Amino acid sequence: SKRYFVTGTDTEVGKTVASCALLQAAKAAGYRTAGYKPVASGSEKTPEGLRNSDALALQRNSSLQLDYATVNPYTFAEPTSPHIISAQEGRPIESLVMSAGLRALEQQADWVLVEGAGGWFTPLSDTFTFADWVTQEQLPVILVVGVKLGCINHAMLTAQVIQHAGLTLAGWVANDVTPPGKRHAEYMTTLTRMIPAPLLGEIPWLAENPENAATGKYINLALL
Amino acid sequence: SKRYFVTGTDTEVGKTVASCALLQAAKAAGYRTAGYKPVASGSEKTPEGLRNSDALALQRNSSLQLDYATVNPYTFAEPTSPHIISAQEGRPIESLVMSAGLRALEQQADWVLVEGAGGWFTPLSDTFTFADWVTQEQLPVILVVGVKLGCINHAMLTAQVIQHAGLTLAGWVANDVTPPGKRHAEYMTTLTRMIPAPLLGEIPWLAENPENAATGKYINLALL
Ligand SMILES: Nc1ncnc2c1ncn2[C@@H]1O[C@H](COP(=O)(O)OP(=O)(O)OP(=O)(O)O)[C@@H](O)[C@H]1O
Ligand SMILES: Nc1ncnc2c1ncn2[C@@H]1O[C@H](COP(=O)(O)OP(=O)(O)OP(=O)(O)O)[C@@H](O)[C@H]1O
Ligand SMILES: C[C@H](N)[C@@H](N)CCCCCC(=O)O
Ligand SMILES: C[C@H](N)[C@@H](N)CCCCCC(=O)O
Ligand SMILES: [Mg+2]
Ligand SMILES: [Mg+2]
Repeated sequence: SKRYFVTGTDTEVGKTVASCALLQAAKAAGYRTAGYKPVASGSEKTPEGLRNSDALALQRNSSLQLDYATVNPYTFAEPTSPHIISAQEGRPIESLVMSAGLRALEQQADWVLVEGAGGWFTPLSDTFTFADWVTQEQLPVILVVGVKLGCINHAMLTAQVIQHAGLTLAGWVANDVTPPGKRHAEYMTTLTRMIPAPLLGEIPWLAENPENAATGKYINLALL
Repeated sequence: SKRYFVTGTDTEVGKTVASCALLQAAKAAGYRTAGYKPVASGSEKTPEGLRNSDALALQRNSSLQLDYATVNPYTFAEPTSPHIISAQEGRPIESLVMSAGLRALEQQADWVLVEGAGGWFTPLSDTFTFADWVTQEQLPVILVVGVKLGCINHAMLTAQVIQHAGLTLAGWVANDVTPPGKRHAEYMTTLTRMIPAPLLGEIPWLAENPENAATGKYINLALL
């Protein structure tokens, strides 16, 4: 079944918004979809335990009705690097558990999207990063680029490292994190030339609740 | 004579503030110093033409009295990627001119610091990036890390790419861009373990005019 890992040029660049757009587009194409956020930090308390907003957005945007834990096995309240809070709370993040969770979603979905945490190299322990897991799984990677000053360097750095790891950069998504700026078009042309992967689509600047905006239309799944 | 290229995990992470600290420390050590900002964007008009604040900070912090043009040959008013504004204004950025400017400073200084623009991969033309020039010059690189969420990934990405290019990562500087946060110490430990270069020093959060604060004391030049 189809599976993709979604990373970003940094934390807060739009991985979640783009992932929802990707999920909506797959559903529109006829796929039985599932979003997976194996490791999450920055979560709120609820009667059922801790709940992460990214995990909730991916869960809502999946065509299948999924249990929270199936979408997000590891939930930490504090919004910091996974490895720091995991060590402080004494709750190890295990590659095997993250991989088991992906297989579990594949029991019912034929199109799975995996959102990472932060950027490419976000640590999970003192000796293991998210990149290590993505490489282990041999997941094709989709790069979400928040269009802003500094994004060219970050996109280039991330694309080079992904390719070096022997992984496939399946595509990139341009996300308009802010209203139209002076050099928007020039940045889009530069990004298009430099990222060795197809531009899947561009998500407009959607001020109000973009996680729940109908954004699937901005993604051309046939380029993936 | 000694020469170092200063890059950062992104634009606006403190390359200029750290460069001033580095320059002050070298001067304290007895060196005849010179800061060099070959390419600059985001500049103000003056009676003498355009003037960039980074270039002005490096000029002020050099032990030698340097002419503005010697410090910054290429000055663009608009604060965007060098390649975009250079093309729009029809003023090509030439590797040869940038290299000639470095040699010119070396006529009088025995310790030269070169501040890049933006991050590692900032484009200078449609086919040439700053990284290309740094590689051509075989300059040892100092990585400035603005201590904040997302910096681990960026530091790791930049360090890997620099090493891959066959260049020497001479050291890194931790810059406190914001007041003390919850996981400061844990981030410093993670950064120290992961960056394959000596931590040269840490610049405290200095709210008021940090470019002109006495920061040389935070750098241990003997580790460089
Ligand atoms: N296209 C957009 N238009 C308007 N706002 C956006 C857009 N994309 C993202 N945002 C907003 O910017 C913020 C960051 O986006 P998002 O949560 O998707 O990023 P992220 O990369 O998933 O971050 P994290 O590393 O926490 O997983 C959010 O508040 C989001 O609502
Ligand atoms: N240690 C610090 N304490 C307080 N403020 C700081 C500190 N370092 C940097 N700043 C502020 O943060 C901003 C960015 O820093 P700086 O100009 O040194 O970054 P930069 O990486 O040189 O950016 P550019 O890519 O434009 O060259 C500036 O307004 C600066 O005054
Ligand atoms: C305006 C800004 N401070 C410039 N001096 C450097 C910006 C370069 C950004 C390049 C990129 O998008 O990676
Ligand atoms: C709190 C934040 N939104 C997290 N979900 C992801 C942050 C990871 C940052 C890791 C790093 O410093 O590179
Ligand atoms: Mg997210
Ligand atoms: Mg600067």
